Amino acid sequence: PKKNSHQYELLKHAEATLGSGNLRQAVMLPEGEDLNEWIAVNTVDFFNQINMLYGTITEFCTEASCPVMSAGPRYEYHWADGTNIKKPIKCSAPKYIDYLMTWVQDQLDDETLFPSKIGVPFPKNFMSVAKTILKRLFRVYAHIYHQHFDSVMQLQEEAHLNTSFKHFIFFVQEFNLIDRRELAPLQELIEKL
Amino acid sequence: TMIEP
Ligand SMILES: [Zn+2]
Repeated sequence: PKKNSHQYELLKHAEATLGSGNLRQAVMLPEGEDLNEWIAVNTVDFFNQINMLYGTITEFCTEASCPVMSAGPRYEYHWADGTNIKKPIKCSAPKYIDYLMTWVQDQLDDETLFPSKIGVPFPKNFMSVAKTILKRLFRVYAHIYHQHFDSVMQLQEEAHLNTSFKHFIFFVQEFNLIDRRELAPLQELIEKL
Repeated sequence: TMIEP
């Protein structure tokens, strides 16, 4: 793995403090930290977790299994930005997740949005940019839960997915990063946590 | 973006 900077302690700080079991406290802004930097650091880690979580069930999610992006039959997702695609496009769950993951990555590699220099302020619209990222990442949990959960449990990956989702939901709730409207696919699960 | 049934 990666071996051995402020955002990086912030990350290892966030990961380690989760081990107290009390996720509501662990997700809170540490004393005197930049709110944007805290959100940015956790947003990246969430992208990485959800990227590897989906990567474990990748072989069961196919154009044949999932002809549309679904969180149950009550919710379907079509891809748009818009920059390259401004009108939402019906596509498969693997293709859609590709577009979403490539797009999240593209924003993470954008130094105007996520400055890698430690003294450069985050943009004024950063808060809006991060809310859009996390809102779409949630739909990757949503599709895995509603469709590929048998595969998640066939692999030993249930606790991984559950702990990461709990962490994700508590973080999103603490900072007001996602509306009820968007969390409705996982409603019953979010109430139980 | 997000469609219902
Ligand atoms: Zn699928």
